[PDB]
Amino acid sequence: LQSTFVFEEIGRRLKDIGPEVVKKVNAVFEWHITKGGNIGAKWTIDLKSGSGKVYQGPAKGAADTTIILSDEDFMEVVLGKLDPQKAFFSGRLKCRGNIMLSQKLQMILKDYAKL
Repeated sequence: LQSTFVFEEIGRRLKDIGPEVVKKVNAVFEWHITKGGNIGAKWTIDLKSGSGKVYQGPAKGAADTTIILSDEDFMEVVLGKLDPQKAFFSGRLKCRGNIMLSQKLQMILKDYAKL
């Protein structure tokens, strides 16, 4: 899965900027990455305590938001070739739980990308 490279890099960036992202976001994000409709991976991005964590599988607890899309679409969002808002409104990006926590996440990771 191309998206794996991406979650690992997030995990690595948290080892530095973890605490400031936790304070801004305070929430747990679960991901379901598909290949051909079959889920190929589940990742959790915890941003609730400490530096945050990135691990594989579902949330140890309740996820505040569960995001579902294909590996390939995940990559287009990361690479800026696809607006995640447009993807959501076209139905290629599914989003369960606290929907406005995901734009809260988006904005804040966008910020630390410009470093």
